[PDB]
Amino acid sequence: AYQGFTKLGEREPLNDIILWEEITPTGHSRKEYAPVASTEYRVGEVLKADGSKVAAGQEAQADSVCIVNFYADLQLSYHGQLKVVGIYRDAELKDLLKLESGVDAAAVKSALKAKGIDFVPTG
Amino acid sequence: AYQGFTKLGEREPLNDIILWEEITPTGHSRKEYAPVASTEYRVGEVLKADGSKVAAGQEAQADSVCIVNFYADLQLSYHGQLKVVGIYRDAELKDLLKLESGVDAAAVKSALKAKGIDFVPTG
Amino acid sequence: LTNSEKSRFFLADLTGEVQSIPNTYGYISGLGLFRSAPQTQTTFLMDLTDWDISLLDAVDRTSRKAETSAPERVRQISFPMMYFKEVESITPDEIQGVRQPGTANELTTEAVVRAKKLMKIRTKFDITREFLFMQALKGKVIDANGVLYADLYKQFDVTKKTIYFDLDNPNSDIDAHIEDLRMHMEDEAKTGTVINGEEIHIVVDRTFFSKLIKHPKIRDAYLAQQTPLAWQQITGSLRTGGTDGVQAHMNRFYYGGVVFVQYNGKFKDKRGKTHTLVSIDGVSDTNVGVGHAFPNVAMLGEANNIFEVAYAPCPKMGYANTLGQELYVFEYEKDRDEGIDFEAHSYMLPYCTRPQLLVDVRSDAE
Repeated sequence: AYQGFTKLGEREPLNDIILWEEITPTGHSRKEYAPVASTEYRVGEVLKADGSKVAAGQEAQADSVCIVNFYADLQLSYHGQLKVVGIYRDAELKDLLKLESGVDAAAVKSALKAKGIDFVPTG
Repeated sequence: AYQGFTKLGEREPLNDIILWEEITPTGHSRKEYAPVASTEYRVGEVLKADGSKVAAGQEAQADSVCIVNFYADLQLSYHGQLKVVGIYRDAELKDLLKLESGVDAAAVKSALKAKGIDFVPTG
Repeated sequence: LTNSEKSRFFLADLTGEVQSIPNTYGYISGLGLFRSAPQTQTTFLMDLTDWDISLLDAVDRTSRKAETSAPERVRQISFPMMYFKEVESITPDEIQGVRQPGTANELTTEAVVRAKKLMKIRTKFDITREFLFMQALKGKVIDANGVLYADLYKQFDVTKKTIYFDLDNPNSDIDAHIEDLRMHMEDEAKTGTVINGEEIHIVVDRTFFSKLIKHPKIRDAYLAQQTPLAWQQITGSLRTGGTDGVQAHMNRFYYGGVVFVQYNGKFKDKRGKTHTLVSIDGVSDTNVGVGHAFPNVAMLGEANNIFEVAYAPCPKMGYANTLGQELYVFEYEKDRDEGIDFEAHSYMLPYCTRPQLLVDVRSDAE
C-alpha cells in the first residue's frame, strides 16, 4: 500500500473462554439478547441487561459476558444465529475480556463475581 | 438474517469498458492518479483532474473515466497496484458510466467528447 | 583501410575497436538465496500464527485452584508486487548511412543493433534484480525512485536489530559483538527447531572491512599464530572465494565462527545518484562502516526457507492467469516498415518471511 504495509485483520476470538458451566438440558448460564442497533459483538465482551456493551461508569450493571461473534452488517452471528448469547450465571471463564475504553476491570469482575462468574488466571 | 435476506453485494464491474484505445508503448490514453483519501473507485466513474469524482454542477470539469477498482482503506487497487488509472485521451468505451447523484449525463459525455472519448451504445 | 585525417585522397588503417562496458555486480543474485516462487495472481497472502508460554505459579493443594493458557493468535497479510517495463525501438535512419564502429567501410545491420539493444535491456534488468534483492536483504523494499512497496518490519510487527562494533576504540570487544549477533538469530528465529547462529552471511563495505582487519586486537591475535590460516590472513592474499560480478575474488576474513565479506556493489539511477548496495539509509558519515548480516540458506533448513522472490504474468493478451516468468520480451513491428518495437516486462517482489533475522552492523559506537 501507500503506507508500506497491508494488514487484512486479526482472527476474531474463538469461543474457548468457557472452562466450566452448569450444564443443563436447556442451558442454565446462557441467555440470549436482542442485538441492539448497529453493534459489533465479539467473544469476551461484557454486556448490560438491555444488550449494549458496558461503558465507563456502568460497571455495576454488568449482566453477562458475550460468547458469540455477531456482525452488525449481516445481523447474524458467526454461526448464522439470529440472537447473541452471553454468560450470566454460574460459570468459570478465562481472563480474556474485551473491555471498553476507560472501564476498570476490578469493578466489572466484582459485579460478575456477585452473580457467580469466576475468572481463572491465564498465562 | 432478521430481515429475511443476506445479500452479500454485487460483483465489482470488470475492466471490459474499453473497446478501442490508441495502443502505444507508454499508454497513450492512460493517466495516473494519486488516490484521494477515503474514496472508492470503480470501473466507470468519472474523475476530475484533481482525482475526485465529478460532483453535481461541475460536469464540465470531467477529465477521465476510471478503469480500476480501488479499495480506499486498503490503498491498493484490485490488481495490487498503487495508483488509480483512468482513460482520458482518445478511446472508445461502452455506455456504462457510474455518475454521481444529480450529475447529468449529457454535459459529462460532451465534456469527454472534446477529449476524444466515444461511447458505443449498449443493450 | 579508411580515409586519412587531413586528406580525403590518402589512406590510413583502422586496426580495431576498444569498448568500455560498465561494471555490473551480481553477488546476491549468484548467492542463490532467493528461491524462485512463480505466481499466477497479482497478490499473494500469508498466514501468521504464533503462541506463547509462561511459567506455572504454585497453587495450594487443598484449595483446588489451577492455571490456564492463552489461545493462539492467527493473522493474515498481503503483498503487492513491482512492475518493470522498458521499451526500445529500432528505426531505419539509425541504420542507413551509419558506419559500424571498429570497421573501415562496412555498415551496421539490423541484427547487430537488435542484439546490442537486447543485451543492454537484459543487463539492466539483471542489475535491477540484484539491487532489489539487496534492498530486500536490508529488510525494507524501496524502489530505485524511492517509493515504498513492502516494509517487512511493520508488516510482521518486528523491530530492526543493529549492532555497533565500535571498531575505532582499541579496547572494544569484537568477540562480544560477534557473540551478540550470533545469539540474536538463535533467540529471534522462533522456528521451533534448533538454530546454529554461526551459519550466517556478513556482508560489509570497504571501510568496515578495512577497520576490522586492522584492529589491534584482531591483528595481534592472528600475528601470534602458527597456523596456515593466520599466515594467509596476515601476509597473504585476503581474496579467497569471490566470483563477483566485477572482481574475480572478493575480500573475506575469518575471525570467529563467522566470516566477513566485502561487497563493493553500487549502481546509478536515471537521476544520477549512486546506490551503494551495502549502505544504511540515513548514515553517510564516510568514516563509519556499515554491514548487513542475514541467515545462511542452511540455517533454518530447506523446509523453512525465508528468502523467496515472486513472479506474476505480464498484462498481455494471452498471458493472463499463467505462472510468472523472470522476464518477458516482445517483438512488435511498426506499420509501413517504419521500424521495430521492443518491450520488456518483469513483475516481481523479493521478500523475507522472518525479517527479524536481518541484522544490521555498524562500525561506530552508539
